[PDB]
Amino acid sequence: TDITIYYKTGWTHPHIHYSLNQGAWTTLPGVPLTKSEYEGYVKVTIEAEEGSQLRAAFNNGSGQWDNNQGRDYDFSSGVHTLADGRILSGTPK
Ligand SMILES: OC[C@H]1O[C@H](O[C@H]2[C@H](O)[C@@H](O)[C@@H](O[C@H]3[C@H](O)[C@@H](O)[C@@H](O[C@H]4[C@H](O)[C@@H](O)[C@@H](O[C@H]5[C@H](O)[C@@H](O)[C@@H](O)O[C@@H]5CO)O[C@@H]4CO)O[C@@H]3CO)O[C@@H]2CO)[C@H](O)[C@@H](O)[C@@H]1O
Repeated sequence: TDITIYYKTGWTHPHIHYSLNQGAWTTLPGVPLTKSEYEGYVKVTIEAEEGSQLRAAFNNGSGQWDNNQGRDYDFSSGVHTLADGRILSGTPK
């Protein structure tokens, strides 16, 4: 149901800035990701109803962005890890 994301990064104030099910975009720079139980990863869990989808781009809280070469990243309900351009399900590998 909720969208949970693990994101690999060295940035110290990483943010995910997203639009949930095609609605309003978050206010910039977005929602900050918290330090995770996995070396080099941060995590956020975005609350969402069944069958939800978000569009996201990630940033350092300041304008260095990771936006999947301008296309942004898509996520569905469930857990995912974004590592170096690539989404995989579940928690970090
Ligand atoms: O509101 C209309 C708009 O909404 C959605 O945009 C969202 C983006 O898809 C999402 O990535 C995020 O955008 C970030 C972006 O990732 C980050 O790189 C930075 O953007 C830079 C551009 O990369 C840069 O090229 C330049 O942008 C120019 C753009 O090239 C030109 O084509 C024209 O559109 O003017 C743009 C800006 O005036 O500068 C910006 C920095 O100013 O920052 C972006 C966030 O500020 O967030 C967007 C929502 O905030 C839609 O998906 C998008 O297609 C729609 O047009």
